[PDB]
Amino acid sequence: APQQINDIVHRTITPLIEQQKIPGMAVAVIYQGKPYYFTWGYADIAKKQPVTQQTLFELGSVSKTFTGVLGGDAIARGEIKLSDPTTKYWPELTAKQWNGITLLHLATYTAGGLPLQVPDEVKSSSDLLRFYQNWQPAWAPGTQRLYANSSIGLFGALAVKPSGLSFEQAMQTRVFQPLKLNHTWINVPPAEEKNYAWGYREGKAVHVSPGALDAEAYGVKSTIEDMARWVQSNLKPLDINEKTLQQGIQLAQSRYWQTGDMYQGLGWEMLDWPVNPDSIINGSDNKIALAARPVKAITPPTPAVRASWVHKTGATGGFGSYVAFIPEKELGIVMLANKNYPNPARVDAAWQILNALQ
Repeated sequence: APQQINDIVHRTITPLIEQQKIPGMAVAVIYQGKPYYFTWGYADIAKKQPVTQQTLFELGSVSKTFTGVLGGDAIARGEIKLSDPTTKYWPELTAKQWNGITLLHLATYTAGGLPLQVPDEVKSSSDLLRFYQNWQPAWAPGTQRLYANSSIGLFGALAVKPSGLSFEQAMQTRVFQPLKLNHTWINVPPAEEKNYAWGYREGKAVHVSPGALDAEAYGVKSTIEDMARWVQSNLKPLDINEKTLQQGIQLAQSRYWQTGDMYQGLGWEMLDWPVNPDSIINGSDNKIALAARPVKAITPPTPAVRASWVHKTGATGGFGSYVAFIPEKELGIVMLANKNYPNPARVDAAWQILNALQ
């Protein structure tokens, strides 16, 4: 642990924890490709369990990065194409508003106004069909971006259909296992419960509740070690031996749409490096991140740019996570916390750390 990294991380994260009253936090910095780990505070306040490198945190929407890469892997396998109509994989989806809505639109939140959340009322699979059949777009496909669990969540479910695997089985066998993410889970097994941190929301210990398309949109739990390895794999996909997964990673960092200075990937979001920190910091606030914005199609998509800030924020009711990396500098960070605290604080801290190391 070079003193520079120690000092930079501690000087930034200590005040963040104090200001945001975060109960527990783990941070990994990837510097010249190698990970360095830092932990603070409590996984479980009541039982006095500390955060360790083995603590599992809810990733919330950082999960979308795994879904985007798994979709990418399915494209690379020749199982799906992003240009395919959604109805090719869900023939029961016969309502006319779906004409012209492709898997690309689903993956990138550009289908025309699919809502942020699947309604809590949608419990059964027939409920889910009804919901999509009845949904009315506000906009033509590929014209506006509206960040949405119901959009990429459906992409993930459809993407694994030709494999015949459940979403969880496909994720395990095709992404987690080959990458040796052996402490990353969609459903935490009983053996790992001792490591599963509680999230804290208004002082109450909470875990994410089951919901439709949860696995696909926000349901991954992982350790800081596995998340560092996830960043390493995304920094350098060519080191990955499994050909379709290497390609999948590359596809997820391709640039499909532009809004303002951000580019939409599959799960990942990207900006040119060097970035303007106000732009990524203010841009991460849900006031902008969850807003409806016109998009410019990137025709054809630009392949993964190495000089990019690639990142994703994610939260559940009790957790707040952030991952960011810059391929061309072999530099990244993962910040996992068991409080959902404001995005701009996460991105500010990440930028202060990476900027100092870059």
